[PDB]
Amino acid sequence: PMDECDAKCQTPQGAINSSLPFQNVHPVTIGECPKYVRSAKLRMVTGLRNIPS
Amino acid sequence: GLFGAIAGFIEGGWTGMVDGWYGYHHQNEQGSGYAADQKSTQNAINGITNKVNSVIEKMNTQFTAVGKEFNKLERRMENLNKKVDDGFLDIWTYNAELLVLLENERTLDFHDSNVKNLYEKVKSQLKNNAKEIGNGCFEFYHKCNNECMESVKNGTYDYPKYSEESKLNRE
Amino acid sequence: GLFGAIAGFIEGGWTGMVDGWYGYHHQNEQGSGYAADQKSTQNAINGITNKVNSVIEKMNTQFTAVGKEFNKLERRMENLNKKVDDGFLDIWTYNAELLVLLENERTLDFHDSNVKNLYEKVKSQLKNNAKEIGNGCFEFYHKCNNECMESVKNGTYDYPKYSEESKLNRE
Amino acid sequence: GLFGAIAGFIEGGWTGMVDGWYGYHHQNEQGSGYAADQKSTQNAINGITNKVNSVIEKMNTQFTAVGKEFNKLERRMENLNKKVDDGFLDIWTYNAELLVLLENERTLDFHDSNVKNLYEKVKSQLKNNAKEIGNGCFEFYHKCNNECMESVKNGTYDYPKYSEESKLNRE
Amino acid sequence: DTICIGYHANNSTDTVDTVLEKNVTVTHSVNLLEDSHNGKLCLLKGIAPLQLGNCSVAGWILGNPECELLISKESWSYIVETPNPENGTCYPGYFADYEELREQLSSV
Ligand SMILES: *[C@@H]1O[C@H](CO)[C@@H](O)[C@H](O)[C@H]1NC(C)=O
Ligand SMILES: *[C@@H]1O[C@H](CO)[C@@H](O)[C@H](O)[C@H]1NC(C)=O
Ligand SMILES: *[C@@H]1O[C@H](CO)[C@@H](O)[C@H](O)[C@H]1NC(C)=O
Repeated sequence: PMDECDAKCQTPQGAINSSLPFQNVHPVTIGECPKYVRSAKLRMVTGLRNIPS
Repeated sequence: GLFGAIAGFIEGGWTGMVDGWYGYHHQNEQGSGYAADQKSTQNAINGITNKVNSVIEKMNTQFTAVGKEFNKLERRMENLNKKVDDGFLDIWTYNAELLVLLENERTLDFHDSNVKNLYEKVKSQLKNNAKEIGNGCFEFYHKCNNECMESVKNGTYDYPKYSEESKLNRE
Repeated sequence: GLFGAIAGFIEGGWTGMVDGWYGYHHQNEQGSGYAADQKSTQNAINGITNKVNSVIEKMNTQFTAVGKEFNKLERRMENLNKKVDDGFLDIWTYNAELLVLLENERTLDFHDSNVKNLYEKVKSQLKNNAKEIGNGCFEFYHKCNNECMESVKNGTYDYPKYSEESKLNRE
Repeated sequence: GLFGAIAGFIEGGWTGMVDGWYGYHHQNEQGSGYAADQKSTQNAINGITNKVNSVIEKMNTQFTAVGKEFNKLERRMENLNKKVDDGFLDIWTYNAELLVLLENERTLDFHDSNVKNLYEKVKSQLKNNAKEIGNGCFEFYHKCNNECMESVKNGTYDYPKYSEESKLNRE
Repeated sequence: DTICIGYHANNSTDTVDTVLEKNVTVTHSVNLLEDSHNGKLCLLKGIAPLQLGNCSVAGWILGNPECELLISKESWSYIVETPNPENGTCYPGYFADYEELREQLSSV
């Protein structure tokens, strides 16, 4: 459906509101979009190994 | 990691330290507690922040690209169009996942070295005025009050000043 | 590597050690021989196995793809089809070779650190009850029987227990 | 880097050393000056040269490739041709920049370790005949003439030979 | 009296993968992959899409009688077509270079 919203990226499944480098929503897009990958997750560590003691 | 500090010489981290990543814990007659090493922590943060942003910022925006219609006698071109999309997807997926794995391993070694280097900084300051014990701790052979603890943390410990006391306490 | 153990402080490896990658050699009045450090070796194996499998498992299967026929008036499309195949081949060849070279270098540093860390573990256990000599060896200043050798290898060496004997033997 | 030698234990480099990358500075009664460690420097050079050449040599030559003309009813094919070129450009730009950044970081760690290892080599030679001071220097407890300085640099220092003198000078 | 060196720990379950280990809990992490969308068709930088409803591009551009609502639609940011449009070439025939026309109108 169309609605009263705005985005910089639109896929056939709905609009994307994000600044991340990759997406796994859909390969066909219009606008300024994250790059499509088949990855389930791309999580990078910034902190420490979380082992307390 | 390859330096051996994280869950190595240090048994584990401190849930009681909340002002940074790397730091110190102390105990003396005037009190005890945790405090972060702000210089070490901030440098670690800046390095990592630049690394994360490099991975993201060096990526170009995906510009509008949609599939294309082909008629029933254009199957060879439809299949070429698909081949191009599948090839690019395979390249970017492989690279994105492998890059993240390689960088996550390096980040953990980065942190492992930074805490180990902090440990060595103190060992070099204290010399014979303290002994190494497990869990990354230095047990002093002389009374070390709050002014002393700040001096050791700041890299300004006046080693010979405490040498007579430690020689006697060492037996 | 960058830690300096392989053909560094250790002159070279042991062809007489067959039960692992990292380990110990000992000699005392009750005998001599080689034995692997199973904990160190197995952790090294698991790390490497995961690395090799990651490189392979993250790769997708090459799915059927064949060339396409074009007629004599379709040379522009034939050349586009070829360009796509050559471009993908060039990308994957460059990445495959460079990835392997980068990872082989890291694997050798991984191993160089693991043996160096084993060396330091013992140095920290023995303290003043043994001296460092070349080839990665610790020469004891006290009699160290088979029970002692197992204790040192296991990280349970009772340092002060042997301190009177070593003080006398050290002159 | 992660070893902590460059602008770490060493305050900064020597503009007075011109025959290599890594080296020594000395002072004794017979003179003073700088000299490079040719073995350490040449190995560092060979490693880096191979790394740079690997990045360049593993790249294939860009072979003739030009754009293609399309007529006004071939826009779908023109857009496919463009998509292929933009995709390849994006892949190679991302990889080229990221590879260089990752390798520049590793090169600096390579160098940081090499100078630190040189420092440790001397520490192991001198043992109790010299003390560690800041800026990566060893202050001798015995007279060390030019023959001694060459012996230390070459890894042939006869430690016990100077032990009586240093025991007395150490008080 | 003692001074100890250590590092921070918390209650985080953020988990990352590495090349040597497959499930590493960390104190802080960054998500580089976006997996959500809002389920809606939005304006792009203030400009609404052209909704063709039940009309195909051929139906629209030819003036199919049932596509009258698309006559006044002078401008748009993108074109949205239903998966199986029903109102196209109401009088049957071949539409020459249709795919090519769609490719060119999509840029208008
Ligand atoms: C950690 O504890 C704080 C309260 O001190 C809470 O707000 C936060 O959500 C908790 N985080 C996790 C991951 O449980
Ligand atoms: C890692 O955790 C996921 C759940 O997030 C689980 O499915 C997977 O089996 C775990 N794996 C390994 C290989 O340790
Ligand atoms: C589009 O199709 C639906 C389902 O058959 C119908 O209810 C609707 O009236 C049709 N459209 C228009 C735009 O009149």
